[PDB]
Amino acid sequence: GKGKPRGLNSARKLRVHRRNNRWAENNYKKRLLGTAFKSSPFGGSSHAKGIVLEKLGIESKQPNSAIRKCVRVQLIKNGKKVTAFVPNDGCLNFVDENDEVLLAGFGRKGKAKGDIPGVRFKVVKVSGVSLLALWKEKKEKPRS
Amino acid sequence: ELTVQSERAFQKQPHIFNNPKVKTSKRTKRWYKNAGLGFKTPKTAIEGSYIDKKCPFTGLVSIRGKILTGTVVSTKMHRTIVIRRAYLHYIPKYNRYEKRHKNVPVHVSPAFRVQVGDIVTVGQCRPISKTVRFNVVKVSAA
Amino acid sequence: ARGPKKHLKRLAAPHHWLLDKLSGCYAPRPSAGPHKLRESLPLIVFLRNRLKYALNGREVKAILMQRHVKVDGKVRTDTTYPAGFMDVITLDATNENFRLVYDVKGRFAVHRITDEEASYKLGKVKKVQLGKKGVPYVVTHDGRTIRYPDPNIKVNDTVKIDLASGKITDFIKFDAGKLVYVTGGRNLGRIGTIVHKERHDGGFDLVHIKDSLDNTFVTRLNNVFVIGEQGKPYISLPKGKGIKLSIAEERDRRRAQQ
Amino acid sequence: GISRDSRHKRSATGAKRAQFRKKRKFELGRQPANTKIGAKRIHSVRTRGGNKKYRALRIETGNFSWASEGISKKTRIAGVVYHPSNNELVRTNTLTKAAIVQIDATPFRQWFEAHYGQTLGKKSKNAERKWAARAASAKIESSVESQFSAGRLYACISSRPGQSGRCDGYILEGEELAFYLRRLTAK
Amino acid sequence: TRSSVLADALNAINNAEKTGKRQVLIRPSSKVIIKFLQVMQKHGYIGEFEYIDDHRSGKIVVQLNGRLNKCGVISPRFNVKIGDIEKWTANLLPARQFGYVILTTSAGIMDHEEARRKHVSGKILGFVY
RNA sequence: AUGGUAGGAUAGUGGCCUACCAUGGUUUCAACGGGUAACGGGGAAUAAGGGUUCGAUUCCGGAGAGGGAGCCUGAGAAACG
RNA sequence: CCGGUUGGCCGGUCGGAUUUCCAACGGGGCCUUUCCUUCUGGCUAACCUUGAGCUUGGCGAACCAGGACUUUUACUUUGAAAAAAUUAGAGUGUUCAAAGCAGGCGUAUUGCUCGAAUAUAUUAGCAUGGAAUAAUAGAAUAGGACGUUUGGUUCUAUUUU
RNA sequence: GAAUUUGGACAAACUUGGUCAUUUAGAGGAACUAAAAGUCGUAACAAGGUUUCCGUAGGUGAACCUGCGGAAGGAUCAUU
Ligand SMILES: [Mg+2]
Ligand SMILES: [Mg+2]
Ligand SMILES: [Mg+2]
Ligand SMILES: [Mg+2]
Ligand SMILES: [Mg+2]
Ligand SMILES: [Mg+2]
Ligand SMILES: [Mg+2]
Ligand SMILES: [Mg+2]
Ligand SMILES: [Mg+2]
Ligand SMILES: [Mg+2]
Ligand SMILES: [Mg+2]
Ligand SMILES: [Mg+2]
Ligand SMILES: [Mg+2]
Ligand SMILES: [Mg+2]
Ligand SMILES: [Mg+2]
Ligand SMILES: [Mg+2]
Ligand SMILES: [Mg+2]
Ligand SMILES: [Mg+2]
Repeated sequence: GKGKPRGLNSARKLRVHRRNNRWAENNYKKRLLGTAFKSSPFGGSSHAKGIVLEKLGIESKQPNSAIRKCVRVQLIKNGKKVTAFVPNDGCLNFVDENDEVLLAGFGRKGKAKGDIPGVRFKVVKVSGVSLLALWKEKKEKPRS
Repeated sequence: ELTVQSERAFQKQPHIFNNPKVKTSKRTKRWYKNAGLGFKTPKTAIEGSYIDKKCPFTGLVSIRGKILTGTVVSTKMHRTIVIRRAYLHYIPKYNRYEKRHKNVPVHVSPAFRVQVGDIVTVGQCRPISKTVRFNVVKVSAA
Repeated sequence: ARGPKKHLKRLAAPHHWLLDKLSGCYAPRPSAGPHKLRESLPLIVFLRNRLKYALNGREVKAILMQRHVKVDGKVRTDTTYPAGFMDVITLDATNENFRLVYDVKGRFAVHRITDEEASYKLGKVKKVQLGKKGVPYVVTHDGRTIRYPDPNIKVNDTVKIDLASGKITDFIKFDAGKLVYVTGGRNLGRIGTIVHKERHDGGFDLVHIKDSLDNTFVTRLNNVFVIGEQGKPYISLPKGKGIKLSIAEERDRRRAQQ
Repeated sequence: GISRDSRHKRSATGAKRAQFRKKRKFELGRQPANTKIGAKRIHSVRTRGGNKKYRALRIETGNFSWASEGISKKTRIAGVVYHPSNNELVRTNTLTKAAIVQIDATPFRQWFEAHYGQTLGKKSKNAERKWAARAASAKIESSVESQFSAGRLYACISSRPGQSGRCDGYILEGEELAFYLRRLTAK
Repeated sequence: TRSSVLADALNAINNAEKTGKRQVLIRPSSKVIIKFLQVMQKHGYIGEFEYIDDHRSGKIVVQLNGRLNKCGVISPRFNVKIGDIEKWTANLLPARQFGYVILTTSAGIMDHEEARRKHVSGKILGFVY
C-alpha cells in the first residue's frame, strides 16, 4: 500500500512524518537552526566591512600552479578574522594595509570557490573606492 | 440528598418568603422556571428541596448562546463535571482529517444525576467560575 | 485605546458613500445621531458628492450655516449629521425634497419627492415597552420615542410619523403579502412581498421574499422594512423599483439606450 | 493597585502566564470597608462613570423589616453574634451582609402595642374597633416573643454597608431562626 | 485482510482485460460493485454480468468486450465539492471527451457528467475509460 | 492550583480576593518546559494542478513611550508633548 | 399522469420566433403490503357541492396559531451573515499605458444624462435540500409495541354552584 | 481644614546569598580537514601472494595479528 498511510483520518501521521523528514534537508535545517545567525562570520548579512591584517600568498590546489593573493581581514562588527581574495590582475597593490575593505561572498553559498583553498569571500571596495574602478582607472584612491 | 442545610449560612432562595402566619399544604414556596429552548424542566427540580443558586431551573442563571453536546468523563468535583467534545479537524494540504478534542467544565444541577459515560447537552450561561461557562440542561443517555 | 475615536480614514469609510480612494487620507466621520455610522449618510457627502451643490467641505459648511437644509423638518447645521434611511431632506432654496432610499445597487439614491410627501416618514418599531409611570412607548429604527402608542403595534411593524408633530398617523402590521424594503445585507435595495417567516427561537429569524419578476430570496428579519401592502407602497419608490436585473440584462438594457 | 483581572493567575492547565499588559484602571479593586458600630461616618468613593458609592465606616443605626408583619423601623444595632464567613468579624464587630446581629426591638414593641393592643413577653373607642377587627393576628410566634421579653431581636443584614452606606436587615423568623439558633447555642 | 472488495473487483477486471480474456469471476460481490458495474455497462464498457447467489456474499461473472482500458478505484473516498470534480477529471481522465469519474453522491452512484446535470456532489469511488 | 458556601471589592460576572470545606484540574489527540534573528490579520512573491516562502511597513486589532511600580483629574487614562 | 429547460417545427422580418408535434436532459403528483408521527381552534383547501350550465349546510396547514412526542453524527447542495484596499473582472481613448472612477450628449444661453458592476474569500459557526457512502441506536433473565380495554394510586386546575 | 502621624493593601527598589541561561583568559591536551615531490613498512584490490568481510575479546611501532561464532558481497550454483 505504498508505504505511507492513506486513510481519510490519517493527516496527523502524514504531518509529523513530513516534519521529521524535513529535518533531513540542507537548506531547511540551516534556516531553522539559524546557523547563519550563529556560526557565520558575516552573521547572515550579504556584505561586511573589515580591517586588513596582512597580505597572503595562498597557493592554488592541484593541478593549478599559481599564487592567489588574498588578505586577512578582521571584521568590524564581530572582530572575527576572515580571509578575502582580492580579485583582478594587479589589484593587490591597492589593498596594502589597515584599510577599510568591503567584502562579499563568492557565490558558492558559503563554499570555497575554485582552486583557491579555503577562502570564502572576495574584496569589493577598498577605502570607499570600488576595486574595478581602481582597476579600470576610472577613479583613484585617497592617501589613507 | 441527606441534608440541605450543610453550610454555615442558611441556604434559601432569595426573595422567596414563606409567611409563618399561614398554614396550608404545599409546604414551602419553591420558585422554579422553564429555561426555554424546548428544554423540559425536570420534576426533581420542581419537587425537590435543594437550593443550588447556579441552577438553570430553580437558580438565578439564564441560558443564552451556544448549545453543545459532550460525553461525561469526570464527576469528581462537587456539582461540576467535565465533558469531552470530540471533533475532526480538516487539513487542506493532505486533503484529510484528524481527531481532536476539547474538555469543557460544565455545572450540573442536583435535578440531574450523571455518571461517567452519559451524553449530556449543555447551555451557555454567564461565567459561573474561573472555567465554567456552561450548564447541564438535559441528560439523555446512559 | 483610552477612549472614543474621532477620526475615520478613507478606505475604512462605508463603501456605499462612493468616496474615491485618492484626494485625502480621511473621510467624514459621522457624528453620533439617530443612525448607525455604517448605515448612514452625512450631509457633507450628500451635499457635495451626490448633489454637487458644493465643491468643498467649506462650501458645505457655508450652505449649512445659513439654515438652508433641514432634515426631518429640523434645521441641523452640522456637517457630519447622520442622515439615514427614510429621512426627508428639505432644501427650501430650490424648494426641493429628497428621501434617502436605496437603489437596487445598494447605495443611497437621489430620490426627489413632492411637498405633500415630505410631511411624513415611515419608521420600523424596534421595541415596545412600558416607561416610567406605566406609560408605553415605541422606539423606531431611527431612535424616535413615541409615547402612548396603539396597543396593536408590536415589533417589526411600520408606523407613519407626522414630522410636524411626532405623532403616529397609521401603521402597517407584519404578515404575509406585505410589501417590504430590504435595508441591510446582500439583498440591500430590493423590494418584494413577504411569503412567510421562520420562527427560529434562539436567534436570527429568517423571512422569504419574492419580487415582481417572481425571483425569491431570503433575508434576516433585521434587514427587512415593511412598506405597505402589495400594489400600493406607503412612499414613492425610486427609479428601478427594486427589481435587481442581472448584469446580462443590464448591459442589454444599456445597449438599448446608448 | 489591587487588580481584578484573571491574567495574573495560572491557566486551567496550570501554566504560568506571561505579563501581557500593565494593570488597567477598568479592572481595579479597592480596600474593604470593615464597617464597625457606633458614631456614623460615611465616606464617599468616586467610581466608574461618576456614580458615587458610599463606604460606611462605623455605622450606628439601621432600618430593619419585620416580614411577617409587613413593617420596618429604624432601630439601633447592639452587636454581631454570628457570621458564616469568618469568626474574626464576629469578634471585631464588623458589619457586612449576612451578619447575624442583635437590635434594640423597642420600636417593634411600640408598634405592636399601637397596632394590636397586646404587650409582648412576660382607651378610645376607635382604637378598640381597630384592635378588635385585626384580632387572631396578634399571636406571632414563641421564639420572637421570648426575644421581645429579653428586649433584643435577632436580625440578618440584607444590605451591603461598604457599597450603599446603609445597614438594613430583616428580623430572623421561622426555620432560619431555628438554624441560626442551633448555630448560636452550639458549644 | 480484505478492506476494499470494490478495489479487488476492479483489479481483477483490469488483469482480465490485460490478458485478453472475455470473462472474469468477482468475489465477494457487494452492492457498490453492482452499481459500479451498472455504470460501466450503460456506457458500453463491459457487457452482461451475472450475479451468482451463494448464500455467503455472492459472486459475479462479468463478460468483457475489448473496450476497457483501465477501471480504477480511488481510495480513500475523498469528499468532493463541485469544483473538485473538474480538477479530479482533469487529473485522472485521458482526454476531455471520453472517460468517466464515478462518484457516490446522495442521489445514488453515478458518473461525473450526470452529476453535473443533476448539480450534486459527494465522495469519489473510482474511474472508467 | 480545580470546585463548593458565604462575604468583600468591582461599573458589573467570576478564586478577582478572603474565611471555611472538598481533592481536584491538564496531558502522547503532545500537556508543561525550551526556542523564535515571533506583534496578529487583510495581504505579498513565486507557482499547470497541489504547494513553498514571507507579512517591521499606507487599512483593522493589540501593545509601548528609558526600565519598573503607583496615582490625580475626568464620561473615558493606570495618560507619559 | 402533469407541467420544467435545451432543442425541433411554416426558416413566418429575408441573422427575428405564434408551439398540433416528434428528441434528449432535469423535476413533481398518485397507485402498487409503502407510517415518509399529529392532541385544539378559527379558516375552510382540494372541497360534499351546482344554480338549466358562479350554489346554503363533507378530510386543519391548503393558511397560520397553540401546546405535545423527537436516535445521534460525518458528508454534500443551496442560501444568509462575511470591511475597504489588494486579486480576477465589466464599462470608460488618462493623447497610449501604469492608473483613475470617471464621463458622455445638446440649440454649449434656461440644460439633459449613463455610471461607480460582478466574481472569488478557505476552516469554524448559522439556515436549508438530499439521503448513496461511512458510522451510531433499538425487542432476548421482554422491563417490548399496541388498547375502543376493565381498572386502581397520584398530581394539578379552569369555568362554574 | 495644613503640617505631622497609626495600621493596611499595592509595591519600585536595596543588601547578603544560592541556582541556572550567557562571555572572556587558559599550562595543557585532544582530534578532524586541506595542502604537502618527507619517514617506515606493504593491510586491501589477482587465490593481492595467510580468501575477504561481520560481531566480540585479547595483543602489537604502524598498517594489523590471533581465538570463537557468522556471512558470500568467494576462488565452489555440481557426485543418485
Ligand atoms: Mg476512513
Ligand atoms: Mg554538506
Ligand atoms: Mg578539479
Ligand atoms: Mg491612537
Ligand atoms: Mg465628525
Ligand atoms: Mg460571590
Ligand atoms: Mg467561590
Ligand atoms: Mg520580537
Ligand atoms: Mg524587529
Ligand atoms: Mg496601526
Ligand atoms: Mg498606552
Ligand atoms: Mg529612546
Ligand atoms: Mg506612565
Ligand atoms: Mg515626546
Ligand atoms: Mg589480511
Ligand atoms: Mg598484501
Ligand atoms: Mg591476504
Ligand atoms: Mg580476496
